[PDB]
Amino acid sequence: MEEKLKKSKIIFVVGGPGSGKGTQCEKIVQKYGYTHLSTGDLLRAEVSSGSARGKMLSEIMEKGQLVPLETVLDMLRDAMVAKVDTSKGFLIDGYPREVKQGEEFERKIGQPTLLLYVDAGPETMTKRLLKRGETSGRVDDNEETIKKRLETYYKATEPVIAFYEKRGIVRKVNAEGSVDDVFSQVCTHLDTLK
Repeated sequence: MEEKLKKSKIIFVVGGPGSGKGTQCEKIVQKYGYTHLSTGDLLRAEVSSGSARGKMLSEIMEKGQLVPLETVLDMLRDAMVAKVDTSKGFLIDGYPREVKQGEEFERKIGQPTLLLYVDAGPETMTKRLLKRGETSGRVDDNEETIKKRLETYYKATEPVIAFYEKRGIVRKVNAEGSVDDVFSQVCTHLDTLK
């Protein structure tokens, strides 16, 4: 299972909050048939579970503490193994988030074959974020999250990108345009896969 994983096709999809990285991922899975994994999607399902894991998390969260990187990575390992005999590839949404977190993933799971960098400029993600707030009921008064979420991304995230191009695996998509025209670009990179 060490090797079966290491040879698996792993694509990190990294980009700012509101860059449109989920929708892209959902078109990849429809096209390509890859396995699409979001951390907050695992987190959510863990919680619902009622696992002993699902509960340590719930409770550290409700204290409003930050979830620990090894449990997140554990969670992710399990889910990749569980699909490894059957899957075409793994699609990993918003991850890493911190350079050392991309370090932990290669050690404990496997190397990424590709890093999909969904690049959108600031007003594009902010907008997309304003609209997504209405869409969910989020009463928010403040641009303290938009503003702050963005800031933290450029701060922690944009340095994953630099770590990555050293290895020659990053491929950037301009994320302005339709979902179809951004996806058009994704196809390009996805095509040279394997």
